[PDB]
Amino acid sequence: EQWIKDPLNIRPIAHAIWDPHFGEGAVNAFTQAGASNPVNIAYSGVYHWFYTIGMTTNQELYSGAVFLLVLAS
Amino acid sequence: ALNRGDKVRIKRTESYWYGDVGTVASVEKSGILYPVIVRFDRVNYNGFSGSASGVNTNNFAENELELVQ
Amino acid sequence: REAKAKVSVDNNPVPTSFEKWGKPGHFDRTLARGPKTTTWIWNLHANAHDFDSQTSDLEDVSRKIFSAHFGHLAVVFVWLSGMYFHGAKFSNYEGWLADPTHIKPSAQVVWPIVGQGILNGDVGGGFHGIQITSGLFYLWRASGFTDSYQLYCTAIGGLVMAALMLFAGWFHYHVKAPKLEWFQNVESMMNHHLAGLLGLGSLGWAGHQIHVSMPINKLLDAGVAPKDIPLPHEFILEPSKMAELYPSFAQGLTPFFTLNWGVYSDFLTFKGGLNPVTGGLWLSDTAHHHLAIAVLFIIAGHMYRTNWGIGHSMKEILEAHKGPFTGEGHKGLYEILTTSWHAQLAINLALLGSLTIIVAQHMYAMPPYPYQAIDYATQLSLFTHHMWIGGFLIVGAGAHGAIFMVRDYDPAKNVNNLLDRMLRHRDAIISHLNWVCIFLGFHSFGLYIHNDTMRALGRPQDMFSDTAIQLQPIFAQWVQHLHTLAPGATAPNALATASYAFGGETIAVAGKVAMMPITLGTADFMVHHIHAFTIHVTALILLKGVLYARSSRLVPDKANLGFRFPCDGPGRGGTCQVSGWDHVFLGLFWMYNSLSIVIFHFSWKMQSDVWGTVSPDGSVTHVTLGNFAQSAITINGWLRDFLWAQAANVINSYGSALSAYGIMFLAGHFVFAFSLMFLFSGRGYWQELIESIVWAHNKLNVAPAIQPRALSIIQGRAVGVAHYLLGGIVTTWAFFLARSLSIG
Amino acid sequence: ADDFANLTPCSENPAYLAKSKNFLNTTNDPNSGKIRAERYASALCGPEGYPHLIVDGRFTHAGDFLIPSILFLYIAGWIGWVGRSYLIEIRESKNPEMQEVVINVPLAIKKMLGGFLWPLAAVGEYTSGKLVMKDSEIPTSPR
Amino acid sequence: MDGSYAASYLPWILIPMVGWLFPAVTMGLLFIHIESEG
Amino acid sequence: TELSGQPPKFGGSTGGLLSKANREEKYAITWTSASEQVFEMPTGGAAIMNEGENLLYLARKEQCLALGTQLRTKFKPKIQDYKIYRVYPSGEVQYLHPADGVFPEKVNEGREAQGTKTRRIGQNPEPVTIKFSGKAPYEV
Amino acid sequence: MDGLKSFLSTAPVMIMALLTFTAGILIEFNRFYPDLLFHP
Amino acid sequence: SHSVKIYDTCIGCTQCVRACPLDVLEMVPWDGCKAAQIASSPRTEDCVGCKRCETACPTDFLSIRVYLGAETTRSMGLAY
Ligand code: CLA
Ligand code: CLA
Ligand code: CLA
Ligand code: CLA
Ligand SMILES: CCCCCCCCCCCCCCCC(=O)OC[C@H](COP(=O)(O)OC[C@@H](O)CO)OC(=O)CCCCCCCCCCCCCCC
Ligand SMILES: CCCCCCCCCCCCCCCC(=O)OC[C@H](COP(=O)(O)OC[C@@H](O)CO)OC(=O)CCCCCCCCCCCCCCC
Ligand SMILES: CC1=C(/C=C/C(C)=C\C=C\C(C)=C\C=C\C=C(C)\C=C\C=C(C)\C=C\C2=C(C)C(=O)CCC2(C)C)C(C)(C)CCC1
Ligand SMILES: CC1=C(/C=C/C(C)=C\C=C/C(C)=C\C=C\C=C(C)\C=C\C=C(C)\C=C\C2=C(C)CCCC2(C)C)C(C)(C)CCC1
Repeated sequence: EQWIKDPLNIRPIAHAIWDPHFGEGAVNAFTQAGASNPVNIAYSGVYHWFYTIGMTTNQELYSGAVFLLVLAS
Repeated sequence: ALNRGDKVRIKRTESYWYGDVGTVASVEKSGILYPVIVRFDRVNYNGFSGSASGVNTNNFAENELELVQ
Repeated sequence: REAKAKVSVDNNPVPTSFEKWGKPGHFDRTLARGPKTTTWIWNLHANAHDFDSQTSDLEDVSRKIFSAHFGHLAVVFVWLSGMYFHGAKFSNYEGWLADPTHIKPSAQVVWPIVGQGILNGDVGGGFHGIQITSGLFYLWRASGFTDSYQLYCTAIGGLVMAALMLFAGWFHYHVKAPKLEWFQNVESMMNHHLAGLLGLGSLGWAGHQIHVSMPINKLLDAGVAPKDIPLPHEFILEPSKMAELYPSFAQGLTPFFTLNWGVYSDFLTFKGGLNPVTGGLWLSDTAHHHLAIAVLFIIAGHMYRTNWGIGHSMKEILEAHKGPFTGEGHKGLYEILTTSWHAQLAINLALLGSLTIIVAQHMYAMPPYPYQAIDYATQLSLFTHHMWIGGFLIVGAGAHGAIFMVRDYDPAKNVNNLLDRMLRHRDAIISHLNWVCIFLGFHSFGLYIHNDTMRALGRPQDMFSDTAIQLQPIFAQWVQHLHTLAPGATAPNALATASYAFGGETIAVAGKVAMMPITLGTADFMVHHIHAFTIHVTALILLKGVLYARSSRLVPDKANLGFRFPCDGPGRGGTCQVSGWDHVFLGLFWMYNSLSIVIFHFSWKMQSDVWGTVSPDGSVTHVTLGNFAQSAITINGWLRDFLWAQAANVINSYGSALSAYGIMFLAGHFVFAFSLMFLFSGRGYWQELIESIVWAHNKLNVAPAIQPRALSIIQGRAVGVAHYLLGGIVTTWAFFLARSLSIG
Repeated sequence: ADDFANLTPCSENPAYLAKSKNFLNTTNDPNSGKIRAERYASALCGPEGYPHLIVDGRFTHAGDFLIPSILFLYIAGWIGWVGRSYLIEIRESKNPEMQEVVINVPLAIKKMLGGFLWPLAAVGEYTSGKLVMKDSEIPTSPR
Repeated sequence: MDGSYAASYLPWILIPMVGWLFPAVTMGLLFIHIESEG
Repeated sequence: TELSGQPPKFGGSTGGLLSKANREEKYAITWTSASEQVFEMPTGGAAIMNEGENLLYLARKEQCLALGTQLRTKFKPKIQDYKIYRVYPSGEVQYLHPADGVFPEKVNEGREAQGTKTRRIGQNPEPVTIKFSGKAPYEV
Repeated sequence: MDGLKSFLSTAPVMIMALLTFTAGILIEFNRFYPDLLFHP
Repeated sequence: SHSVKIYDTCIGCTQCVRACPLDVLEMVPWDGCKAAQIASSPRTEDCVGCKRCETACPTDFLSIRVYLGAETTRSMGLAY
């Protein structure tokens, strides 16, 4: 939702990091793209996909994930 | 019916000289399944790795030979 | 030519002819019948010097070996004379000698064509050529060469000597061929090689240094200029010209015979340090050293019994050495080293390669030739060159140890001697060496991996560094301290330290540093353990190849298969590379790896904590600003601050006199990648491809009578490893040369 | 008319002129750079200043590829034909293999010299000779 | 390590479980299965 | 029955039998020697065979056969009366080599023919013609 | 003698002779007429 | 174990038996060649698969063929 507000400047994030090996330097380095916690930035263009497809909220992506769980089932 | 000196082509498919030409050296008497001794000019593959040449003689049957001269 | 000696020769065993030159393969009965397959060609080169597979006569083999030795000595004489002549009529040795500190040693001029003339860069004094790193000019200045005509005369003498050695080989293989009895005089041969070759050699060289090197260099360093120095023989014609430099000469050789040696303290010194003018060892010290070494070798050349009852029988000495742990001891070793050429070759290759690596290590830190420490390119080049020579000789020692095991090992004559017991606990030896290599690899490379992971995660305090968890090499620091305290205490008469690398003054000549204290820290500890690890792995491969050449639990009849065989089939799970030759093949790669890490360590440490400039303050600014401590502890450090950084000279070398180094850089890369094809594939695929191409030639009747065969498995391996080593070593050659020639 | 609008003749390209003013001498000739700068001003250059070659097939650039192609085709046909006829004459010398390793110098030179007529002897052997061989008379592997 | 996203306590215990408990259990089960009967 | 013969004179080595000889199986080579001789051990190092009967235990059959080839190819009075057996942990002994008291190199009556195909090599059935079966071209 | 000629007529000698002869040809051609990128 | 098959193109030169390092092969009487014998593989459970019998075979492509099968202690050549 933040990425949609300014797609040309905000980098898309794939998911958050949770690694106990991390030190302060690594934490500070990976708190990026306006995130409050360590995070990896997305590099697969799935954000542009979901946006061009018409998805605009987090709840839509969530319901899609749940429905795909049901599809796998 | 083949005699010494008969240039012949090998038809054994699996043979190294299948389609090549070899000269008959001798024909052993009846009873043996492969009596026709054929010598060749091109040596085959036999020999341990790195060896010099190979074997240039083999025994076939009449049915496995096509006659030339 | 008896002279009441033990000489015994055959007056005409081999006739001289040219007909056999027209029969390629005369030495091999399997090749004399003519080629039928392409393999015939390759084997012709493989068994060329394999004299054992050509004849079962040990005498004829010894004769072939002797004449081949003479031929190789003629070849080395030809090469040395080529170097001397190229220094004579194609180098700037005189313009350099007139002013070394402002000119680059050049030689080998390039013909201006197709653009290649760009390689003749300006070296100083208007001379244009390729800067040489062999350090020939420094050696010639140490010898006292003043005029290019003398280099020409040395070249002529070397060519005459080459002709002499060639004639001697022909004469002793065709005319007077010595018998097998004459070669087996190991006591006499040893006495002579100690006294005649080594003793007399160093004695005569000490004499030449005292009469030519020392006086000329004493003047040369004082600024007398070459053209004003009298000729080397004017010092022999005029004794006052020797007494003016060394008043000890005025007393003559009377104090020598009367043991009044201290008088000679004018020219026989023990200074220890370096010459402050040029940055090399004192030639007085080198002459004194050659005198001592000559006396030592002459005294040593008297130990063994020959034709007069006095002396030591090496058989009795070897057999007299046996203990509770080793059974019958060294019994049967005399018979081995007397009836087997490969055992001798293995021992001698091992010791010679070790001596070569020792030469590299002792010349980098104790620069013996004048103005060689100033030149970083020459220093690095000589270091790595002798390093690689030693590594290859050691791998060859392993190869010939295995060859002896397969061919000349006789179990009937090795009953409970040292070799027998080694064969009887080779399992314990190899298992423990396996464990030691694993422990070192975990505890050297693994430490680097730990540092990489800790630094990457932002945890510098968890690293193995001088600033975190220190790995101080305490013992080496203690020994360096002892070296820096030796002059005056544990070395009373020695004026200075043996070398300033252990500590002392930061000796600098001209604007650059010659030799300063080399500090040792956590990164040095880690690199030394990497060295131990790689050396252990290479030695494990070679020693396992030697000890298991005859047999193993997999192949109990391996000896009957020979020294060089690809395998024994895909059975027993797979038995590829079970032979000793394949162990040499793998040990080649691991020797390359070991020596590459050694020379990379040398380059980075010298450039980082030693090499550099010095400003008129005592302060030293090193080449790459001491980045060894904080960067040589991770692999990323070696990738970035050593390989990525210092290869900038090599990649941007286009458009200058060093573009050839970029060319050869890319060429070595290509040859490594090309080797990979021979290393990763198998012969069957290539033989099938050749079958298809042979059909295609049969379509147009271009079929060669010599049937094209794919490279044999062993030959595929040999080609792959040869190209691998060539590519990698040429890559690092170009890299090192360009880098050390673009650092001032 | 306006073909190859991305390229301009080297004389009309300013980068090429600036660089050719400082072209390097190749051989001992001090004018080798000058004569190279004069010879390369003929072709088409790019924005950087180095000439581009045109293998489109037009005869305005017949020297860029057509003429070297013709020359190499002639010479390589010569080499191949002399080698093939040498091997075939070797085939009938009782010991052909050791004459394939040890080169019969007179026969080799006689084959080589008579190679300037390879493109005619080629069609001579193709029309009714030994250039192409029947497939059934060639040894093959199992399918 | 933290997380402004909701249920940030879930990775807290879920990372050791995916990294320690789950692998140890699966490897132990597969090891017992590899070496079964005899 | 009971294998007889004096063990060769040997100081020991680390290449001999392991836990397999007592857990799984072992092998034995017996041979008569015309004199006390020195031979090479298939497990490494030299040993001394006694004059008369010699019994030696080895871990693998190929080791005994290597010793047999060495006995029959490397000594002035060729040792060819050697016998190779297989010993099990229950003490059972299975005579092995030479199978019928005659070396397999030379023909001898009484031997059956096994693994003999009446057809040619290139006359094997195509795999597609025997697929979804538990057999291969060289088995049917 | 005859063996000397047979040695001088071997494969490596002949191949290196032809390669050196062609090397000389090409080197001299590019020496007297250099930088021949294309035919005018 | 490995399979060791023998075909009718056997000439009975006994070389593969001489080359075998584990006594897998035998020379049995036959009537299909001059030597009046043929190769056999009675003791296949001792075959390791070193392909020496094939290496010592003279016929144009081997008359004796070794096919590597289920591995065991004996076939893998283990002394442990
Ligand atoms: C003082 C006597 C003497 C000397 C100096 C040598 C020296 C040498 N021997 Mg020899 N040898 C000797 C006694 C001696 N040997 C005796 C008594 C025997 C019988 C047991 C042998 C049997 C023997 C064998 C079987 C072999 C040698 C070999 C060698 C050479 C190998 C080392 C090398 O390459 O170094 C560096 C090389 C040089 C410095 C080149 C110089 C060579 C010249 C011709 C010899 C020295 C000049 C001569 C003594 C005249 C000096 C007069 C004047 C200068 C004062 C070497 C030059 C090996 C060989 O041939 O290697 C090539 C070899 O195969 N030796
Ligand atoms: C004084 C040292 C010495 C001596 C005299 C010998 C002697 C011998 N060795 Mg040994 N060996 C040595 C050192 C030595 N070696 C070293 C340093 C190594 C490590 C590489 C080995 C490793 C070794 C192996 C693996 C083998 C031998 C073998 C042999 C025997 C056959 C010789 C041969 O192969 O023919 C002639 C040699 C060749 C045809 C090789 C040519 C390949 C060239 C050198 C490529 C290298 C490229 C070049 C250096 C630079 C590139 C140039 C290029 C671009 C044109 C022979 C009696 C063979 C054997 O079976 O022993 C009985 C064998 O298998 N040796
Ligand atoms: C970077 C490439 C590479 C590496 C990783 C190795 C690795 C090794 N080689 Mg090898 N080799 C290589 C290239 C390489 N080789 C090539 C190209 C060749 C062809 C010539 C050979 C041929 C060769 C031979 C002939 C021999 C070796 C030997 C060895 C072993 C040496 C013993 C040791 O150091 O202990 C162990 C060191 C390591 C395992 C390094 C990695 C350690 C990491 C940092 C720790 C990992 C942490 C943890 C376990 C990870 C857990 C993961 C998690 C998901 C569970 C070692 C495992 C020798 C040997 O067997 O030693 C006795 C030996 O004989 N090599
Ligand atoms: C294949 C899909 C997938 C992948 C690759 C990941 C990846 C990751 N997840 Mg996530 N997750 C997924 C689906 C997936 N997730 C789904 C569908 C849900 C909602 C049920 C979640 C809910 C979830 C939570 C609550 C957390 C993660 C977390 C994580 C990280 C550590 C793994 C972990 O501890 O949680 C384990 C994952 C689960 C318990 C959910 C089950 C995953 C799906 C339903 C099954 C996947 C099966 C699939 C076939 C893979 C099998 C392996 C393959 C070889 C066959 C990791 C980067 C942690 C994190 O945030 O890291 C910081 C964590 O806190 N995941
Ligand atoms: C940076 C330098 C690079 C160093 C790399 C060193 C590579 C080491 C490889 C180990 C094998 C070396 C021993 C070879 C000896 C050896 O046995 O090698 C192994 C291989 C043997 O194959 P086989 O086992 O099939 O041979 C058995 C036959 O004898 C059958 O009877 O021989 C070959 O490689 C054939 C190729 C010859 C290539 C012919 C080219 C000749 C080159 C001429 C110029 C020589 C150089 C002159 C000096 C400048
Ligand atoms: C941290 C502080 C502790 C440091 C202690 C380190 C030393 C303890 C281990 C050393 C091994 C002692 C055995 C050799 C002493 C020794 O040779 O004893 C002598 C003995 C043979 O002596 P004999 O009585 O038979 O002498 C008669 C001879 O003339 C005939 O051969 O050799 C053996 O017992 C074979 C065992 C050697 C296998 C051990 C070698 C292991 C390598 C050790 C490498 C570590 C240091 C390497 C640095 C280069
Ligand atoms: C009564 C009837 C009709 C009326 C039909 C009505 C009234 C509605 C029809 C609705 C239909 C036909 C809906 C189809 C929906 C498919 C959906 C919604 C999604 C499929 C998604 C998949 C498979 C995976 C999607 C993924 C997920 C979930 C993501 O979030 C990211 C993208 C992607 C990874 C692709 C009409 C009159 C017409 C014909 C006569 C019968
Ligand atoms: C011109 C042109 C081009 C091209 C084109 C083309 C595409 C062509 C082709 C072609 C083809 C498609 C061909 C094929 C063929 C076939 C064949 C078949 C041939 C061959 C043959 C033979 C038979 C040979 C023989 C010989 C000789 C003659 C000599 C040497 C020796 C030998 C033997 C090799 C380009 C674009 C580039 C450019 C422009 C134009």
